[PDB]
Amino acid sequence: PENKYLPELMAEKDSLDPSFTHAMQLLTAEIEKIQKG
Amino acid sequence: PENKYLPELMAEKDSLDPSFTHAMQLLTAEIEKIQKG
Repeated sequence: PENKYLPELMAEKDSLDPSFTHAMQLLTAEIEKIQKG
Repeated sequence: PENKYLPELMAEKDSLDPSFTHAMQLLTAEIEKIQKG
């Protein structure tokens, strides 16, 4: 569910190491999609 | 570019900590998309 999935993404996102560019990018994008709806 | 982007994904994927379920899932999915074409 998106409502719980969103904070999950932000938590993984903000905890994930920046050395993983694509992993960080994909987390960023998915959050954008939920944020925009 | 997909040709270089794919090994990047696999490297981040296989180096990323499994505690990041969604980060790991999104890396997995993107690889599938390039793999399938």
